[PDB]
Amino acid sequence: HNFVRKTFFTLAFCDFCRKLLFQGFRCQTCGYKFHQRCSTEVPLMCVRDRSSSAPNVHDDWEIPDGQITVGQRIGSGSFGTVYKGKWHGDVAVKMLNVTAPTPQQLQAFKNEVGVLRKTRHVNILLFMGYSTKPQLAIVTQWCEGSSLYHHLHIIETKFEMKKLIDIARQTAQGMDYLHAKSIIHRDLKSNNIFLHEDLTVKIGDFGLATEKGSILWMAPEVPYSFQSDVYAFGIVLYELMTGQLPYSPDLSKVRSNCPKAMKRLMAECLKKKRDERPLFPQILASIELLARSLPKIHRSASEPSLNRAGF
Amino acid sequence: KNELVQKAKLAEQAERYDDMAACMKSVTEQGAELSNEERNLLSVAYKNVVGARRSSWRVVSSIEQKTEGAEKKQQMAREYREKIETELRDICNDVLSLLEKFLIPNASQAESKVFYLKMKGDYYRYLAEVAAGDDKKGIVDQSQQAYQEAFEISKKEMQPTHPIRLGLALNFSVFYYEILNSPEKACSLAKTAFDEAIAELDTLSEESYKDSTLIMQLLRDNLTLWTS
Amino acid sequence: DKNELVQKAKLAEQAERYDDMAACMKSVTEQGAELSNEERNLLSVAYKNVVGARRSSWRVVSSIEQKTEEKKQQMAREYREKIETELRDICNDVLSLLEKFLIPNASQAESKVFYLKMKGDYYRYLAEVAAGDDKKGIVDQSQQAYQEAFEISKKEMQPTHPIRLGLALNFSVFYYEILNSPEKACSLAKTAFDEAIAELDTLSEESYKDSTLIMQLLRDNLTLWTS
Ligand SMILES: O=C(c1c(F)ccc(NS(=O)(=O)N2CC[C@H](F)C2)c1F)c1c[nH]c2ncc(-c3cnc(C4CC4)nc3)cc12
Repeated sequence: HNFVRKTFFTLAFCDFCRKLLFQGFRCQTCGYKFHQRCSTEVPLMCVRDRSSSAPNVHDDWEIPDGQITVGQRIGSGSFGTVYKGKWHGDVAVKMLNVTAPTPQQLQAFKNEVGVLRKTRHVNILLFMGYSTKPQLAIVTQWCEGSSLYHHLHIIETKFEMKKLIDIARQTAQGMDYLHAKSIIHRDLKSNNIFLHEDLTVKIGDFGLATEKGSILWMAPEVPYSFQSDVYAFGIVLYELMTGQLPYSPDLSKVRSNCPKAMKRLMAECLKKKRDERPLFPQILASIELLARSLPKIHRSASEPSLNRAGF
Repeated sequence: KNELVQKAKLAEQAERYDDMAACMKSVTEQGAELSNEERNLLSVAYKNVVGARRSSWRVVSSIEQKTEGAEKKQQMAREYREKIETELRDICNDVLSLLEKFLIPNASQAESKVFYLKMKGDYYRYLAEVAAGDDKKGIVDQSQQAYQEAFEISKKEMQPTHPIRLGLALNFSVFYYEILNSPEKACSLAKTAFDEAIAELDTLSEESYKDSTLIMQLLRDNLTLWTS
Repeated sequence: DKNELVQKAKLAEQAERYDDMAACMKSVTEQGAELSNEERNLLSVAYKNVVGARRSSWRVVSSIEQKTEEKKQQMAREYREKIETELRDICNDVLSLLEKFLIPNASQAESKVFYLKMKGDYYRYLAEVAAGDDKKGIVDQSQQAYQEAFEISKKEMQPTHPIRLGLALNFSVFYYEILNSPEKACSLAKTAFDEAIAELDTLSEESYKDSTLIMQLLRDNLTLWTS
């Protein structure tokens, strides 16, 4: 490594302890950052504390039977099936298996509706209602663009590097909200990610919290924790950058034009132990650092300055 | 004038804050109340212009107080520090005169007043680190009046989880710990604001979940540090 | 006095404020005496960061205009010119300093390569900004200086030397990025990597971890260029 003094505006989080960072060093090769306090213990295999202040800032739900038109079975699994339909316009329907639940199951369904009507983040799939009369179902918005899994393997080749990163940015910006609401999305996968219009990502399959072919996206420890979701997000990154499917994944497969800042970000998320992994508030921060540096440090490498720091 | 607003937006992306601030100041001089977007630009502009000097001063002052005995060297560092401080002072004074001349006099709603007053309470806490002698006490007293005044309006008009209120507790609590050297008086203010937002957590909203949850991490970080 | 100004410049190294760092070293050079190697880096890094700020800023404002294409862009245009008119002044002051004071009194091997390579860079930085006709006049000058240093260096410097590889790295980038000659640039770097590694032990403990960094810079450029 070769480091330099750096004072950070906007936001940053030390790569060692990951607390808010305002004045420290960084590595010019990879962009690593750290406080002076923890500099003495920074790894070298390159492949009087003070206080911090304020940083900068930038029943009617139910649907009676027969109102919803039912189309063709798009897919089935878990404990239900998905159909396209029309109800006040285009809609999608998850038909759960049970038609005559027990009161305990119904109340569990009642609580889930109580939760699912509160979440209204842009990067999650909009909730439109439910129905118990014909069968247990939840009505959502319909996204024309198929799952992200369909856009890498069936129709593909339509992703620039900037757009490729932006998809993993909105994936974390939507899963940060699911952690700020204390919901663990157990089964994140590229097939649970959708693209509505002009590529606006939407996350799904996080419902059925009360009740709650996937081998690739299952975490090694999968068993459930916030750390487990980070690994699943790590695997989604691998498919994006490499353009392939997983199978550790070979990081070398990544494109040439993706900077090493993303190389290190992905490596952390795929860390074997739960503890070492970052959390989504920080992942969403580095990826917005990695996104501010595309229109700025696109180049063929020049000459760096000699090491101007010693620890 | 929107030309100034976009010029500042251009300047922020280019990362030229000394030019960004010169634009937002020209907006504030026009006598109209800033929107909550223009208002949040004036905060980012000046907190980066000052944040540079605070960083320069905190390193020069540590170069001094080191290598004891080398009088000729320690004479050079000493004279350099006081050059930074005068430049640092000129910024804080410009901010404070800007608050008290245009913004605070015309802050109608509670949200704005709790906002501008906290700024006033912040820029005096910056001078209290630079000044010395009777002037330090003359400044530190002036800071407390602004922090206290905003705190009263916040307790009454704004929700527990609102980031503006939840940040006034963070900056005010620090002022008790560092400037006044009163850990217990700081901890009580920190713990009180922390729990009130935890109790009424579900009032959190899509437009403020990330901003508010960050400050609660900063607020919790200081508590553990102080109690360490 | 010179010794005083070196300290007053290393006070801006730490705690940044590189605009003050430039003023100290600039006056140091005007004395006419030859700068020591340590005193030579301070003038290098003092300007490396003053221009590096406008280079980065100019790129961002450039990407914005290309994306908006419109009174918004009509104003964003004049702001890009504002950064450009600063890069011109910073480059001119280094070149005049190099031409009038440093280069004439070099009188040593490593010094001659250093100043000419530096003269080469600060002409290239004008190419990235200048228009067609001005680019051609600027592009030629960056090559004469680069070539002239390219001659002295290969004659006199060791097989491995940070200044030797640093000139090959910057000269190839000039070909690939300014002259659009990818194979012309590819060969230059390829030989530099081969020659240096063939005799890597010519380095020593004081600079091997300094030169080895440039070798990774050369290898990565080829990998990007081979793709
Ligand atoms: O699958 C669901 C769905 C659902 F309908 C209801 C519930 C849940 N889960 S939930 O209850 O957890 N949920 C969390 C947020 C929400 F509020 C409730 C679902 F996952 C879809 C919703 N809209 C969609 N649009 C398009 C596609 C689609 C497109 N292309 C293909 C390719 C094969 C061709 N296959 C499928 C799938 C859905």
